[PDB]
Amino acid sequence: PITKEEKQKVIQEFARFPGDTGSTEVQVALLTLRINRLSEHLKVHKKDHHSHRGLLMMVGQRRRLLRYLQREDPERYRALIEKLGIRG
Amino acid sequence: QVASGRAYIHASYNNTIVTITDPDGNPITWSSGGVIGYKGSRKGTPYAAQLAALDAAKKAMAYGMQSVDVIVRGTGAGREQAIRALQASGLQVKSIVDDTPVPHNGCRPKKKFR
Amino acid sequence: MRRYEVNIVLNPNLDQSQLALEKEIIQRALENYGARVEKVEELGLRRLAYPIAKDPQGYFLWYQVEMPEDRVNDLARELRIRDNVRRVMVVKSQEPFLAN
Amino acid sequence: AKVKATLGEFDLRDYRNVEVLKRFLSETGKILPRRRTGLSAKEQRILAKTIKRARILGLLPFTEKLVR
Amino acid sequence: AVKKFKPYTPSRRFMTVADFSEITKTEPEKSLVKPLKKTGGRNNQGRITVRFRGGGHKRLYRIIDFKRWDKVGIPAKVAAIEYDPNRSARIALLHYVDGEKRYIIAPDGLQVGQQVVAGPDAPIQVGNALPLRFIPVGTVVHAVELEPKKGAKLARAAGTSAQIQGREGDYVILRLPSGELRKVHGECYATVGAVGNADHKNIVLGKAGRSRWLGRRPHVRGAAMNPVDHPHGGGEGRAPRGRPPASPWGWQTKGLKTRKRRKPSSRFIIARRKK
RNA sequence: UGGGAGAGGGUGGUGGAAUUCCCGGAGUAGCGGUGAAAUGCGCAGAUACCGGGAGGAACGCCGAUGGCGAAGGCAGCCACCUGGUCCACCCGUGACGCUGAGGCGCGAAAGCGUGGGGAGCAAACCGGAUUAGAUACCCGGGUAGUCCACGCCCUAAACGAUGCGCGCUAGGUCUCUGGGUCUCCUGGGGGCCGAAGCUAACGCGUUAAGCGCGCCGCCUGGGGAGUACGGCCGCAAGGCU
Ligand SMILES: [Mg+2]
Ligand SMILES: [Mg+2]
Ligand SMILES: [Mg+2]
Ligand SMILES: [Mg+2]
Ligand SMILES: [Mg+2]
Ligand SMILES: [Mg+2]
Ligand SMILES: [Mg+2]
Ligand SMILES: [Mg+2]
Ligand SMILES: [Mg+2]
Ligand SMILES: [Mg+2]
Ligand SMILES: [Mg+2]
Ligand SMILES: [Mg+2]
Ligand SMILES: [Mg+2]
Ligand SMILES: [Mg+2]
Ligand SMILES: [Mg+2]
Ligand SMILES: [Mg+2]
Ligand SMILES: [Mg+2]
Ligand SMILES: [Mg+2]
Ligand SMILES: [Mg+2]
Ligand SMILES: [Mg+2]
Ligand SMILES: [Mg+2]
Ligand SMILES: [Mg+2]
Ligand SMILES: [Mg+2]
Ligand SMILES: [Mg+2]
Ligand SMILES: [Mg+2]
Ligand SMILES: [Mg+2]
Ligand SMILES: [Mg+2]
Ligand SMILES: [Mg+2]
Ligand SMILES: [Mg+2]
Ligand SMILES: [Mg+2]
Ligand SMILES: [Mg+2]
Ligand SMILES: [Mg+2]
Ligand SMILES: [Mg+2]
Ligand SMILES: [Mg+2]
Ligand SMILES: [Mg+2]
Ligand SMILES: [Mg+2]
Ligand SMILES: [Mg+2]
Ligand SMILES: [Mg+2]
Ligand SMILES: [Mg+2]
Ligand SMILES: [Mg+2]
Ligand SMILES: [Mg+2]
Ligand SMILES: [Mg+2]
Ligand SMILES: [Mg+2]
Ligand SMILES: [Mg+2]
Ligand SMILES: [Mg+2]
Ligand SMILES: [Mg+2]
Ligand SMILES: [Mg+2]
Ligand SMILES: [Mg+2]
Ligand SMILES: [Mg+2]
Ligand SMILES: [Mg+2]
Ligand SMILES: [Mg+2]
Ligand SMILES: [Mg+2]
Ligand SMILES: [Mg+2]
Ligand SMILES: [Mg+2]
Ligand SMILES: [Mg+2]
Ligand SMILES: [Mg+2]
Ligand SMILES: [Mg+2]
Ligand SMILES: [Mg+2]
Ligand SMILES: [Mg+2]
Ligand SMILES: [Mg+2]
Ligand SMILES: [Mg+2]
Ligand SMILES: [Mg+2]
Ligand SMILES: [Mg+2]
Ligand SMILES: [Mg+2]
Ligand SMILES: [Mg+2]
Ligand SMILES: [Mg+2]
Ligand SMILES: [Mg+2]
Ligand SMILES: [Mg+2]
Ligand SMILES: [Mg+2]
Ligand SMILES: [Mg+2]
Ligand SMILES: [Mg+2]
Ligand SMILES: [Mg+2]
Ligand SMILES: [Mg+2]
Ligand SMILES: [Mg+2]
Ligand SMILES: [Mg+2]
Ligand SMILES: [Mg+2]
Repeated sequence: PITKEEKQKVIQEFARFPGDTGSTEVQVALLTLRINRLSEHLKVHKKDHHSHRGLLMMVGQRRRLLRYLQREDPERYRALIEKLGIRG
Repeated sequence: QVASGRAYIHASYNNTIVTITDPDGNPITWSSGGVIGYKGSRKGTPYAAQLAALDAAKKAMAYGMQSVDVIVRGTGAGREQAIRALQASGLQVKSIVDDTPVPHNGCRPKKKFR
Repeated sequence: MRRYEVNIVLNPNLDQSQLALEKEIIQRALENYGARVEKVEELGLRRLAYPIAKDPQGYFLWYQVEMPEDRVNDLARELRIRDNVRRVMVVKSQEPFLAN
Repeated sequence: AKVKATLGEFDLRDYRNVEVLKRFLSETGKILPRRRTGLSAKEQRILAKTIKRARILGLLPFTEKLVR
Repeated sequence: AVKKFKPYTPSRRFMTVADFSEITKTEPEKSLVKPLKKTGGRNNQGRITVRFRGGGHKRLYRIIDFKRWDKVGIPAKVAAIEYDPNRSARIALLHYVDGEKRYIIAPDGLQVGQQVVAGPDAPIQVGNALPLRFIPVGTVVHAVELEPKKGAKLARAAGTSAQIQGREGDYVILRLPSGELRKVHGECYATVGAVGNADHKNIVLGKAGRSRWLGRRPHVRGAAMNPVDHPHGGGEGRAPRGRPPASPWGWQTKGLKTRKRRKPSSRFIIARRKK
């Protein structure tokens, strides 16, 4: 799966500031990691629909968030997603 | 001719079989309900196993049999009484064991077991 | 990686040379599939509750190791290959659970 | 005559502890419940799986003949 | 997989082709090809002995290694996968380390560039050759010699594979693609895995000429002939078969066993084909 | 951050018991089946026994008033991939939230297409019996189908006949899994009886059917009828409205 380490590197590389956690930008990047690894996961096990549910709720979250960020800090809405290539 | 051997009791709702085997397991003689002259549910009776088990033993010892280990399979109302006369027959009945078969949820049974 | 308990059961009849030779295969195959040993516990022949390979006995090994999680399966598939290898059970090593 | 008392410390996961594990299988090789083993929920469950694994390695039986 | 077309002509609405995707090199190995002498069914007398052939596309025969014990212990690399219009399977382009090249048919699962080898001490892995006394019982195999050194004879078409059932004396037991159980010999090589192109049978020619490109002409019905021609022939208007359905040579064609009775191969055959 | 339990879902390996058939040894006058019988199988050697082999399917005890899942549903063992969820610490973002016509995805069984597979069982079917009759209930056979892969099909007593989220309103006993200080206290689920209250009654009652707020779906006598017409979906049977 994802490694605590791999999780940290992201965390740090998106934290608003040193001891940053649980912030929009990071809160999206984690999901983005889980998502991108479910999709890359599901591209084989095409039958495991069960898992495919949370994958939606995941993106549901991230889509819920992003729009919040969209609502509040625009410039920050782009830059981010652009750093993750997320808009389809 | 053999002195020690075996005895299997196939006990079923509809009948009861008594077959006696050599130590290796090769049958030497056998008997069940109808052999004593019964036809039908009357076969599914203990007293049948008696004559059945008895008539099988009687014929068995005639070949020299004197000892046999016992083996019972099934859930028949003629089962135990069969185990009886065998002991009260003329054989040493060296042991009793229930090797009744039972799956572990394998093949489906007929409609009348559900 | 991950640490498991390689549980292997081998033909009880083989001679010593017939014996460890399979192990060498195991040892190598182990090594080849990125296996790093730790403990070990070769318990010799032993009584079984029921005949494997229609053979009542069975000579067991036992390896705690730590290999790449993404390479365990191809192993046992490599170990079960031996006509003398007869049981092969890998188990994710786990903290003991005690009673009383 | 519950069994858990009959023993002290012992690994529910020592799936090779035949002499111990084989203690919970009635003389017909079956697994024994909880009104008979004194084990609890989480406990009980952690057993069988332990037993089973061995019952696959060739240690414990899947079943046994019965003697009277 | 298999490729379908759209109903953009009446014959495509159904036709299907292979996808080849397992194809790597589109040109045979000159030194391994040679002329295939077409026949039209006819023989060394000009008389047709195999009704309804002729006119198929021209082909160039790929010499094949049905021995592979020809080079024991000389590993090689699967250089390329090619297509042989002379059989349903796919051929593998083997570059041995000697330098010599030669063709085999592609077991299912090969990959360009992977290595293979033949010999008793050879690894059991999709693409290697061994005798039969040395292959694991239960492994699916193919390219099986029917007898020692007489060349591969069994499991040579698409998806074809024979599985090893048990061993007896100097022989071993295989399950042929025809469900039959036969004693083969242990010293007869095989090749682990199954043959490739298993998607073959799912193919729909779609139109009539596509059976001509394959050199197989039209096949007429005895019902459409006349009594001078076929047993079923003649009769005003249409008509049933008026007799045990027979071949144009007289004999029956609905369940008449013709495998020679006193044939020795019997002693080594166990279970006649199934279904 | 740190943990925990679990038939949650998916792929690949795999373990033993039993049924069916094949082969071998031994053995004799019946086996099987029923409320009783008969068809049927058996001197061409069956039934019951021993031994070996092949194949498919479902996983005995554990197991349970249990567990997980949004639902249908999920149960031998192993590993890998992955989801949801709970508890603690009270670390970060600082209302970012609930609902959700449309849309989309999932969806037990049967059924459909293609290619496998096929032991047991088993619609139609044949046979034997019960009957006034027995196109049935019981018995002997037996084809699809039940199994795998990829596609559809999208319905049901798909039930808690109870939409989802939040807040407020005595408790008692049992059980699952957590945390503590371990007598006991606290979180989250699963049942039971019951405070007040509701309810046409039977009943529910911190898992409300109680007092409330928000949002969706829905009802408007019975039958005709979930039928006709049109439209959409579908290979078809048929589905939705
Ligand atoms: Mg989530
Ligand atoms: Mg967005
Ligand atoms: Mg009877
Ligand atoms: Mg092996
Ligand atoms: Mg341990
Ligand atoms: Mg096209
Ligand atoms: Mg197309
Ligand atoms: Mg056209
Ligand atoms: Mg057309
Ligand atoms: Mg087409
Ligand atoms: Mg193509
Ligand atoms: Mg190709
Ligand atoms: Mg392809
Ligand atoms: Mg050319
Ligand atoms: Mg030339
Ligand atoms: Mg030629
Ligand atoms: Mg020629
Ligand atoms: Mg000539
Ligand atoms: Mg001439
Ligand atoms: Mg001439
Ligand atoms: Mg000619
Ligand atoms: Mg001809
Ligand atoms: Mg011709
Ligand atoms: Mg041609
Ligand atoms: Mg082709
Ligand atoms: Mg075709
Ligand atoms: Mg033709
Ligand atoms: Mg014709
Ligand atoms: Mg004519
Ligand atoms: Mg003429
Ligand atoms: Mg004629
Ligand atoms: Mg005619
Ligand atoms: Mg006419
Ligand atoms: Mg006529
Ligand atoms: Mg006629
Ligand atoms: Mg021959
Ligand atoms: Mg059949
Ligand atoms: Mg026989
Ligand atoms: Mg047998
Ligand atoms: Mg139960
Ligand atoms: Mg329940
Ligand atoms: Mg704070
Ligand atoms: Mg602040
Ligand atoms: Mg919602
Ligand atoms: Mg469905
Ligand atoms: Mg289904
Ligand atoms: Mg069809
Ligand atoms: Mg059709
Ligand atoms: Mg079919
Ligand atoms: Mg059938
Ligand atoms: Mg029936
Ligand atoms: Mg009538
Ligand atoms: Mg009648
Ligand atoms: Mg009838
Ligand atoms: Mg039947
Ligand atoms: Mg069909
Ligand atoms: Mg039909
Ligand atoms: Mg079906
Ligand atoms: Mg089907
Ligand atoms: Mg719907
Ligand atoms: Mg219910
Ligand atoms: Mg509920
Ligand atoms: Mg309803
Ligand atoms: Mg309401
Ligand atoms: Mg606790
Ligand atoms: Mg509670
Ligand atoms: Mg109550
Ligand atoms: Mg009251
Ligand atoms: Mg009210
Ligand atoms: Mg609740
Ligand atoms: Mg709603
Ligand atoms: Mg009206
Ligand atoms: Mg109305
Ligand atoms: Mg309807
Ligand atoms: Mg209409
Ligand atoms: Mg309708």
